[PDB]
Amino acid sequence: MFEARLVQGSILKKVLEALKDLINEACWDISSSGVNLQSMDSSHVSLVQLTLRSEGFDTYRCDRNLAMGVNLTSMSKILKCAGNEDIITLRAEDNADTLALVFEAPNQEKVSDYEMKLMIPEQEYSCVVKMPSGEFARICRDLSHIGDAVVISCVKFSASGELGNGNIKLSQTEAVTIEMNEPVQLTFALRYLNFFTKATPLSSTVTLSMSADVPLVVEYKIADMGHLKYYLAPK
Amino acid sequence: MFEARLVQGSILKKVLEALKDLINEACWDISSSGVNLQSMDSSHVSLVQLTLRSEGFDTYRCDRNLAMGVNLTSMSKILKCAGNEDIITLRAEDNADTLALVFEAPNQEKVSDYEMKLMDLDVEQLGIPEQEYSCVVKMPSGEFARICRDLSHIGDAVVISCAKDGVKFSASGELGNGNIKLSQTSNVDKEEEAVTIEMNEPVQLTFALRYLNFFTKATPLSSTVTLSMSADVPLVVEYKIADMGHLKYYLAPKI
Amino acid sequence: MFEARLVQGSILKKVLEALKDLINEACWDISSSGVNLQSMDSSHVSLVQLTLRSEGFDTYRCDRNLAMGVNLTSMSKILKCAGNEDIITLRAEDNADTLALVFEAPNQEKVSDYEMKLMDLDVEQLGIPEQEYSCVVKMPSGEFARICRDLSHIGDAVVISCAKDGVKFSASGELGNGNIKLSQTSNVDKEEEAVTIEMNEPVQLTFALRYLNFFTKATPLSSTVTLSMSADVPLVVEYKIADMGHLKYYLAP
Amino acid sequence: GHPYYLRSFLVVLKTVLENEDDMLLFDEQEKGIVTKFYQLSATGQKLYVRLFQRKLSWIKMTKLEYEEIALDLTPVIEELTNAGFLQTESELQELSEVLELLSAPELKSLAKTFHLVNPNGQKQQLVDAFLKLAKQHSVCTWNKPGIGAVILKRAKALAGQSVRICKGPRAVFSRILLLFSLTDLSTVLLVNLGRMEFPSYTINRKTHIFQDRDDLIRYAAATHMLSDISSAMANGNWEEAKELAQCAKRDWNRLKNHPSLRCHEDLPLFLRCFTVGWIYTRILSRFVEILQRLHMYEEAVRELESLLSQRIYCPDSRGRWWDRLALNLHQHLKRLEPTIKCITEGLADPEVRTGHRLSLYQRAVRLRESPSCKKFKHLFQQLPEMAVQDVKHVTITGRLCSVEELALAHYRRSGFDQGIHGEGSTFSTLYGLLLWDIIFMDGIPDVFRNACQAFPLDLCTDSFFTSRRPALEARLQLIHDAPEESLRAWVAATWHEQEGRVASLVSWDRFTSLQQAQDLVSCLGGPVLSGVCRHLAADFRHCRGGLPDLVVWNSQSRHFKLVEVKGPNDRLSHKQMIWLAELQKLGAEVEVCHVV
DNA sequence: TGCGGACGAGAC
DNA sequence: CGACGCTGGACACGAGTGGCTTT
DNA sequence: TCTCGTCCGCGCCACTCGTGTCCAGCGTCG
Ligand SMILES: [Ca+2]
Repeated sequence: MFEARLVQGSILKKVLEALKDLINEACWDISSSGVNLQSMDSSHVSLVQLTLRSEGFDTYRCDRNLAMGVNLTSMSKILKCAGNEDIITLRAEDNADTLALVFEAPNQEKVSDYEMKLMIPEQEYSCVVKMPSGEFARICRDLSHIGDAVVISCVKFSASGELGNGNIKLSQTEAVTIEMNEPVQLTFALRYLNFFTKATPLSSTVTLSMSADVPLVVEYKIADMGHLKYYLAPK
Repeated sequence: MFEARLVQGSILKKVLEALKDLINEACWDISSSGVNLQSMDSSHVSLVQLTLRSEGFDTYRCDRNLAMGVNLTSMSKILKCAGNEDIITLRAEDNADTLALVFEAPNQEKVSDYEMKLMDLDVEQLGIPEQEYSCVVKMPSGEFARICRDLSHIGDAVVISCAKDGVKFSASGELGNGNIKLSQTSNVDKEEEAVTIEMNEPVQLTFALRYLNFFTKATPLSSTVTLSMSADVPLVVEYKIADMGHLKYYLAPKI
Repeated sequence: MFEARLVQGSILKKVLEALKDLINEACWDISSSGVNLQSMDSSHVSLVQLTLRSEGFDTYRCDRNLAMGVNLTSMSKILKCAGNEDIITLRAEDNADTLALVFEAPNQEKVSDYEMKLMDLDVEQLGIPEQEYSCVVKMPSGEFARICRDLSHIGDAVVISCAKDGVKFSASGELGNGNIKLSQTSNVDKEEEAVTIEMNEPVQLTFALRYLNFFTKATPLSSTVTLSMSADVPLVVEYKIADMGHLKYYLAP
Repeated sequence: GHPYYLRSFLVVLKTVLENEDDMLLFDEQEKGIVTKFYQLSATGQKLYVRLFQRKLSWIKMTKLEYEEIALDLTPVIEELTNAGFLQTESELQELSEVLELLSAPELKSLAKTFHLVNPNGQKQQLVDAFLKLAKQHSVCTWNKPGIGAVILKRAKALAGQSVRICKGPRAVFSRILLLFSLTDLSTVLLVNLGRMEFPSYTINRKTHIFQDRDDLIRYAAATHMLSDISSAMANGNWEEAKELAQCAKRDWNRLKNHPSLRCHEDLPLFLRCFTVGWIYTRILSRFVEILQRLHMYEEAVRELESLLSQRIYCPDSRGRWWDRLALNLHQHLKRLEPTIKCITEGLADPEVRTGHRLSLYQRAVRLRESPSCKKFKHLFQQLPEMAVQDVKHVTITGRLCSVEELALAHYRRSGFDQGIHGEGSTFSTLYGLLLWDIIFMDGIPDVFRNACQAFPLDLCTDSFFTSRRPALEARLQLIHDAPEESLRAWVAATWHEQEGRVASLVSWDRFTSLQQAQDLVSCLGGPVLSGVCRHLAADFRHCRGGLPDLVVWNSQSRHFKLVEVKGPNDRLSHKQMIWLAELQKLGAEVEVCHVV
């Protein structure tokens, strides 16, 4: 038996919209701590780590931990059948082959149920930039529109392409701040970087963490109670 | 040779947004009481009955009844020409197969005239003899449309069951299973959000879901939609129109 | 050694994306003083020109002109990042190697920079002198965009039929014929929605509709548009840019 | 003149119509159809033959382009329709055919019109869904017009004009082609048949392969179903092949009691190979192949055992089945004593010869030395010993030319200038050149039926050395002791008298010139040519293949080395081993060139 | 049936 | 005005049919 | 690892069409 009632169903909708194409199949590990997802991306250079505690859920009961392997396409399509304010309930018995999503609007005149078929060392980063997700999303999108690879420098994004080159210099003072502990100049791909930007509504600002030969980390923080981190292998 | 003028012309455009997907072409019966469509879908599973009474149409005069079959997609393309506020009037010649639609601007400064080929085809008759339906449900059109879309996200069939507790849609597919439950609320204010249901017989019956999606294209016509069914009768989905007409979709059982 | 600055960087973006398809691999022949370009369409049937006053911009670098060999698709790709409210500076690197476009936000905390290698440029320099046009009508550009769109939906050739009282767009196609009559606004406001008419003699001539769509794609740049119609000569469609520039299209039937 | 396809069709038709015994089985209506075909314009015949070679299905008039016949072929289509050979789209009253006629975009548009479940999908699934929708949904829906009729009308209107060859005349002409192909449209015969000049002989017919129209129709159905099975094997749909073969076996079992078959068993073997029972036995052999492919080894064994008791149908292949019953009894299934019994019966069987006799024998020793069969001390009981003497092996290193070309270059460096590589065609061609007068001799009945027969029917059958035994023995003894000048004269006379005449044996492109043939004949000598010609005359079917590839020789030294080249991933088949041993016995010098 | 690729088992 | 969701056009494949020698 | 036995796939070329995949224009709702 297991229940998880979340009033802000739009949060779940957008977090599973972010992982729509990053991973094909993944499992929703659940314990007394909460819902954790450590997923190996379809591409072999990236990793996904979503963490949510058990405090924000209105109800939570995990007698036995369940992997909850769900095809993200199917469950994302099911979640698309819920409104922004639709309260979303995740349910799965310890011996249940199907996962239930109960959508109940706050006005309570409507209730629906769906059933779907169930089937990195820690290291402090030398530099980290906390800047709005919109800014980095626009930079990555435009620099992928100009080229295929972008190098980040201590901030500067420089994209190299067959047609030409681009170089953008940022400033610090929705704010942008850098620890400027070390200088870096490291290249990265754009397709996975572009995929890592569908989580713009998922959080306000992203903290891009980089250092000397440490994998790139993007972080989108839920307003509370959880967060999400995408790891990308540097080129 | 008949003339039909209408002020809130977008209403007519909304009608063309609903029939276009369902019926490629239809017979446009003309009468003094009102203009009827009385056509059915190509695949012989669903019927669409459109009635626009002459009372709503200001300056309505028709010499004789006309068939004037119309290519629905072509008429929708012509009606896309106007805006959401232009007044629209249609003129039909005594015998020439050229329907002329002219739209005037809300401020009466932009006038647009167009003509159509107005192809002639057969005019069949579908009785749909009045059967007393049960478990009549009156609900907002938007909720019904989004419920239909959500269920079409899963499978290719739907089942509808009405009981004293409320109405229940359901759809099971290979990907998964789902269902929608709606309960009567009986709003005091009745801001077109009431889901009040009259109960006479606890029936349950099955339909296809693509045709429900094609029926949902009539949602902009009015906020309220009436769904009625019984043990064996076809499902009836009625949208009122500006207190002057109606658009009804009848769907046969899935089995 | 060429420098141009514009606080309202949006207008250049709209100007460039307007021409992103009607001319490809076009030419840039901006003189030493004054900005101007002209190019024949890819179908060799119509012509597009634009003139922006040098003093209209903020600053200028005292030097000679260069080919400024520019390609729109590349430019658009580069300029797509530029915002619709930021300051835009165009800088020219010597030896005709690259052109740099620097976009800075008014907040001056998310500044940027850009540049791109250019391409071999051939000068066509049609330079057709202007001739007097008989019928002229000034009307909102959104109205023209809507008219062009629905006529393209319903027809293939657009008829002007310039007249003193008003205008009458006419066309036909396999789904019948369509006519739209616009009357004189005659309102005290004389806003951009208002249409003005100046006639000497009516002129009737049919024009292609696909390139009409390609040219009306420049609708968001200007609030209004002036159409000049005369017999046996290409139609003139003209857009105003803050009274600081003129974007013209010659449409030969 | 007529094009090549029309030329071949008229030659086939004329040859079949000349066959008085083969003309009688055709019904008066079928003869009327054939004589209606001759009452056509040249463009009409050209278009009909062009459509005949295509598939049997509806074809759009848009996809009918033929610049050689006419720019506008509509009058020709109308003439054919009036004649009765082509049925236009007015007769397209079947939904399953009109749906298949429509292209994929058109079918997708039709599915979108009818609100199908998957408008964007495969064509086959679209046709299946359309059939399913046509089966119901319109019987009671608020007149009672079938929705299938509406779908058919819409599809017919969408597809436009479309023609298809009629069933009747197509079947009649297919049976005419089959009657022609009894004595041997195939592509090799579709083109050049009008220009190929067949050899000369006297047509002599005494017996009827088929007795009546029903027998010929049954044989045509059997061979058409065999062709369907063969196409299933070629395309890899082995389950469809298994189902078709099961249906064929049930048909054969139903037909085994037909008294007409009691006449077919009295036909000579070379003529008995053109009966319904022979085709059904061949179908059963293909069924055995299917079972072996799909791993019902026990059922394949049972089928082979049933076949091996039918000494009347396909006795020449009795070796192929005995060998596979041994392999399907020892390797795939681990029976050992029944395998030994099968080996003994196969070796004692007179119809097992050359490679398929060696293979069994090899299996025999593989069971006479293996420890698993030590208790079975009978395989040594009689086991008629056959031994093939080993031949010399020479290794070659090298690596863009073919392997055989590399070996030819090697032997060119070793003092053997002249060298050719045609495998069997070098010895088969030489045998044909030497014995053209006896292979195509007169006096043998029921072996020359048509005029377009490239070889007597006795070939690929032991009876070739039974009917013509005196002349063959006289010639093979005369060649044995004959001077090189006489052999040169014989080969030159045969080449000059019959130049360009097609034959199943002689390949005129094997020798670049007559001088090369003369030199090869002189170098091979008398005994070698006599031996190879005798081994090809006796049981030609089992001695046709497995011959050495290259014949390399030097003119001055008169030294030759029949070389069998095996690539790095090749092996000596049993037929090749038998042929190499036989050539070793004849005094010819033979060795195996292994190229790495 | 006749060719060429490949893999699988007994003996190293 | 813009980012998201939806949808049709363009595109490298592999499969199937057809023509192969009026020269 | 080496050797022998056994199985699997083969008309030929070009022309068009089915097919799953990918990219750019379009209506919209906060
Ligand atoms: Ca060989």
